[PDB]
Amino acid sequence: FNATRFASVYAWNRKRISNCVADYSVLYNLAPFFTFKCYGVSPTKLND
Amino acid sequence: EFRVYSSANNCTFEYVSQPFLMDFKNLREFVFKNID
Repeated sequence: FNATRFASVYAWNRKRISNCVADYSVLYNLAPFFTFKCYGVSPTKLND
Repeated sequence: EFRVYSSANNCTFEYVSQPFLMDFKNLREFVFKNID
């Protein structure tokens, strides 16, 4: 989220992210958040 | 010295901690169990 250089959309990376706790509450300090329409599990059911 | 394997691929699990080997005058018993 807070990186410096991003990848292009034809050379998009895939980093496997595992073996932690997944805190999704660090997504509020950015620009005023134009897109969070989810297609799966609800945002209120992400922390459980 | 990486003289065990030759080619690498997508890893699934990584783990670093205190080493299993510690300290012919010492017995080291080991039991491995892969269930569920």
